[PDB]
Amino acid sequence: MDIHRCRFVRYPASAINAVAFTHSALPVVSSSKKYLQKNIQVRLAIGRANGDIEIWNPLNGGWYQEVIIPGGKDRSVDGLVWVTDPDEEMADGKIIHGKSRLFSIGYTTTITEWDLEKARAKKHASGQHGEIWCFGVQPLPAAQNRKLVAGTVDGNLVLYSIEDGDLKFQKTLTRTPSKKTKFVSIAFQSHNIVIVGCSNSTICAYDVRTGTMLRQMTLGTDLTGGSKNIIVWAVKCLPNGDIVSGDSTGQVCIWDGKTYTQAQRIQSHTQDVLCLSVSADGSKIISGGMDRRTAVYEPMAGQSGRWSKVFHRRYHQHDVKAMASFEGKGMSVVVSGGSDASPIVLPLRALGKEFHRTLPHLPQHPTVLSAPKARYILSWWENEIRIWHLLNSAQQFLPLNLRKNRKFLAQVLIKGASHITSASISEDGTLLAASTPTDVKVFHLDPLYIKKVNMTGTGLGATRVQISPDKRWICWAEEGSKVMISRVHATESADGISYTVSVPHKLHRLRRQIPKHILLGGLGSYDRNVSQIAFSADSRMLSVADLAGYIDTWVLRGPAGERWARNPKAAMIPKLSAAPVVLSFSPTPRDDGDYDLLVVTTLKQLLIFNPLRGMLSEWSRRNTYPKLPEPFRDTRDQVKGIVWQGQRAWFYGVASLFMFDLSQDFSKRKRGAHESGAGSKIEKHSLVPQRIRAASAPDGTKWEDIEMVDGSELQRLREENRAKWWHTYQFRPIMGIVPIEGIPPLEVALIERPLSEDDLPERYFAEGEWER
Amino acid sequence: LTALRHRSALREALQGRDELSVINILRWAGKYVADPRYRSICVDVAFHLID
Amino acid sequence: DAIEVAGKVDDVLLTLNRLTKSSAQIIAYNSKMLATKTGKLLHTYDESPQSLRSVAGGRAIVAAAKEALHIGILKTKKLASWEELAYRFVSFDVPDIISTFDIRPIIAELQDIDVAVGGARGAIYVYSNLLAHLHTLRVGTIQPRKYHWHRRAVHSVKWSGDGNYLISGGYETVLVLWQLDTGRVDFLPHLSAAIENIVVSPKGSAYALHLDDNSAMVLSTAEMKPSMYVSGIQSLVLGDRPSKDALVRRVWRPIDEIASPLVATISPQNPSHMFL
Amino acid sequence: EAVRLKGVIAEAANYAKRARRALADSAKGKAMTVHMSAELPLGLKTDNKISTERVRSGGEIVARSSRQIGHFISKRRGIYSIHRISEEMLLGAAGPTVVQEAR
Amino acid sequence: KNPKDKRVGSTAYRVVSNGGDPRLAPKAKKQSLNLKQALLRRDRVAKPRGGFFV
RNA sequence: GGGGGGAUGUCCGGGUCGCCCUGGGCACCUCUCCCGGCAGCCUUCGCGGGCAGCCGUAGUCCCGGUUCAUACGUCGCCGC
Repeated sequence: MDIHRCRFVRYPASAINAVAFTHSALPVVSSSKKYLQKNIQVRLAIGRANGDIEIWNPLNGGWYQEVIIPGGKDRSVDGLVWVTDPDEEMADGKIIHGKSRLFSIGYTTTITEWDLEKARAKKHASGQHGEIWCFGVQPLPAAQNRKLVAGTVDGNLVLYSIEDGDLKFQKTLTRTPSKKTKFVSIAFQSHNIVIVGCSNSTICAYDVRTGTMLRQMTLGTDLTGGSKNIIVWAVKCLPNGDIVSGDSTGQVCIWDGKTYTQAQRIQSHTQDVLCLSVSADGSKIISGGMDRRTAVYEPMAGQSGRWSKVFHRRYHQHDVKAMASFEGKGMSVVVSGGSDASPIVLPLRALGKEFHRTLPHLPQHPTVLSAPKARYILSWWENEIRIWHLLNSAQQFLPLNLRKNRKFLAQVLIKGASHITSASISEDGTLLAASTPTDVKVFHLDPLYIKKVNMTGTGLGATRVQISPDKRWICWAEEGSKVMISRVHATESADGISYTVSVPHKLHRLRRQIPKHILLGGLGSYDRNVSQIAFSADSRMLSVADLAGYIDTWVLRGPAGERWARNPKAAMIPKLSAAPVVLSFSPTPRDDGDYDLLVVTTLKQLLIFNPLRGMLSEWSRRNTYPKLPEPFRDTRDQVKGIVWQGQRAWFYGVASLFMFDLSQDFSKRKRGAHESGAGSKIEKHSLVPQRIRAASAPDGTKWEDIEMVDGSELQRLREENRAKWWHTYQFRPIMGIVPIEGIPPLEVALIERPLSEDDLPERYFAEGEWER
Repeated sequence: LTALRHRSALREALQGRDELSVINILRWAGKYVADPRYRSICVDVAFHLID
Repeated sequence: DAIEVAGKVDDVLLTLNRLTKSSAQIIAYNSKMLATKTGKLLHTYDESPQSLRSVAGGRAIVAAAKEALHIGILKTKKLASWEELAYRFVSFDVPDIISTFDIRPIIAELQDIDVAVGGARGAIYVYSNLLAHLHTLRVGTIQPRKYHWHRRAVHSVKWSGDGNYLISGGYETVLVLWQLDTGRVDFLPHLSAAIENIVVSPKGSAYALHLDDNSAMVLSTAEMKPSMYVSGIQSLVLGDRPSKDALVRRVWRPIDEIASPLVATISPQNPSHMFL
Repeated sequence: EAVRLKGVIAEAANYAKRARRALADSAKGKAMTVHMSAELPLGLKTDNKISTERVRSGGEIVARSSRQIGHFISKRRGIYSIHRISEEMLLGAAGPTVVQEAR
Repeated sequence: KNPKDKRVGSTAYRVVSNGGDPRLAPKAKKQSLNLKQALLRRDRVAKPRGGFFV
């Protein structure tokens, strides 16, 4: 396997501005009550500065990025709030969980509600006021009548109503006397008391029902530099009533809950504290500032209401603009996103006892596609598609010619304001198709010269697009969940080839058996939208796969009498244990006319399907999940994609690279250890003591150890039915591995993206706080 | 510059520059190698800038 | 220590004697027990032991290994007879190589202790409450508060009087004061030499510093001027206790050596003075 | 004349010695930046191998983690390079062949 | 964008314009986005950006 | 770095011509002991000594790819 490393693809990093979990905390249940909280959909939403709202799944420590919904040009996302109803109960004792709706602001006067089922924005609401800078959903004490409270630039606390699928500007509670008071952060102490921070050195405490004002907490000047007005960037409320507030001086103030006066000033940071987080039981405070510093506070033993900084550490490479916590189903994490696009997951209850985990800033979809017969590599971001041609092999080069080797060939700009959700290219590179959430555009290429093939019948956008290897079928995923397909007719002439794309012929997906309370509760019909669309190597068979684990396949029935029919064996293809992270057919054909559909899920479940037979292959009867190698079972990185060889399949995650010889069979991280949702247990350097020993027998020969705590019959048949695997970690920030031509030999383009200070924005320093 | 030779930090003082300020320190070094009253310090600064 | 044997409080001595090179044992003596030179053995611990301190009374004693720390509470209350002088010991590993420690008692009983361990990497770890964490097999998660300002090893850490402030001193010639009620820190920065030892007065007023250039200054608080200054000969010494920042393999490891003779003249016109 | 030739010839000899070291290590496969052609580069600078030790605060010396060594090697790659993996590497014996773009 | 209005001198005839934002997202106000930055960099200056470059 | 060996790839006299070898050039893997450093555990008050040692190189599950900087007491104008 020959590899072209490629760092010239300048993929843009974007600053994370808003991190918001679905549930802030789940109720603790036992192991005999483990089946109650199995269908609870906990999702993490992260909104970046380019308007990308992208849902994560914690996956009990898996952290799989599911959906990315991009906003347009000149569109950002500043705040994110989930609104989760309480648990409704049916007539029979079954549980309908809370429907969770996602709301956002975009530095405008408009609160947007997002439709995660259709993967676009659902509603907009706006009143006559200034730009909204902070907002939150009123907590539960009413039941069906919950309301959003939003602060803004010119002062007026507007109040929006959300009930029965509605989002409308209800009224305005109050506004400040001074027009120069800007509302920058908001947090609710109880059902009726809203604590807002302002720009004129105040923390006001309004009362939502009558709209009145309980008390105006104040803070002094900043005596570190100029600019006398302190700015309270983040307020939050402890469960016992106190208010924690990080401000412009880098302080963290603890305000009394009954009297609304301050009880403590903790000088923690050098530059200003930008975001706070409070543990669900009220035991830990995490503060993230502009000095890329994260500080952890626990209460001082003895006196009550007195906090103190346990320890601080610089986890990020730029400022920590947003963070949010979660504590439930055996997982207490706090996810902090900053301006270096890397969400960092810290363990909350084991903080100082387990390592953190930096999730990848590159998207989960590889976003790198190649026409290997034309040797075109291709990548897309905000509205442009960049296509490189490579002009030569690798065997030729075995350094003055390596600069001339690559060539920045084409840059296709998409009209409008929408953003390229996905793309695909034919194997000879003459057909390109790019999907926005408004339109699906198709371009024809001539070795360049680019023309736009007129699409008809579409106009509602899509999220995934695939083009057949014989360049006859164009299959997309309209509105996430509705898979459509269209024949393209290629008519040669005296000038060349030209393409006419037919009217999209929608193919229907199988009605799966899902109970009514599961379909009502949770996020709804969110996990129906198809994540992968995979054709076979000869395009006689389609398959799609969604986030719920469902794989639906289709066959081609020919005579233009070619038409797609559902596989009779489609219902035998089961729901996977998790979402399929990769799914593609084997390009090497079989001997029975059948295909070999390789699927890897997010739980490292490598398996291969015979879909026309409707069953697993005999190789995957033999090699189960406990037979996979340990450096593939313990990776903690989601397998971003595969590239094929003859008998070998090469896998690539974000950091790892694997090959498995799929012909042969197979024969450090702890497996029995139960940790939190971020990293393994620490080993060498920790604040927390590891070996605590007690001593009876004063001669000291007798010590103790004080722990610190708060198919055996199947395999006979499967072996009566009767290595080469390799891994590396030396290609660290892989955004995409794509094959090129020009056990067979294969060239490949590995495209990395290491983040530099030239990519991240400019750090800002006054006279006093310069770094070392 | 004598204080930055005595405190071991002249390499640290010169190592973080950009193009225009390297040209500025080179211009000072060229202008002031001529005086033998600080020829030693000026030549040392020019050593570190060449390296 | 001054402990109560029957009803007569008297001195008990707690020695730390080696038995091998990296092991040692702590052994208690009365005066009449020292006269017969038999001692009540209390603990033998086996990781290069440094030092031993105890709280007021004789209730809790704190022994220090290189990486570990051994807290010991006396088993019975009121100490009826001498033969039942037994200490229950719990050992736990401090994250850095222990240079010093100061214990303050939280009180006429002994409710708790607060340990400040100044480690050789520069940090000061404050373990807030220990007897209520190791009094209770199973213990809860204990986690020290880290205070890192010194670059080299911190030579002396002491609590100050009421317990609001944590005063400290290292190689950087600066007496530092951790405010510890806020997050702030205030310091007396430019002394002559390294702050090698500090003590606090019986009242809260005075500090007394043993500065590394053979000196002692009794400072008064918030006047911060030396109300008593005593200086010695300050020449080159082959030290007995070697160094507090020669433990962690720095770039230049400090060696006790004399390379050249001391440069000194007795001065005529005043032969009692010696310039050196 | 001997002074001028002394300076020029001593600098070229020292560069040739250190470049011989770096080319021997790059033939081993430690993947450093070496000059290809037969003229002298502008800055007579060779990339040394990464030391096994790290200087922590305040002045102490600890062992370099192989993780940090890999980070610095990822810095030491260029923007385009051909990194051929052999079947002997997939068996586990030999090392790769790297040819990188001349910066 | 929007066609600019045409004034006869007394009245102003203008095309209505809401065709910019169908279902996608509302476009961020650049005056408000630069205000929140100006509260973040009050008097402080940037460090020099890159390496050796004009 | 040397002293040395087993094995990789190679041209010039070459050999019945093949296993390669001797003569010259050699680059690498492995073994071996001395060189420079680092730790442990016994001995002695220390000085030193003894025992079985690892490192002198390469890319990681996550991850130390971190932690670390020196005060107040009072400011302004003009003169020698």
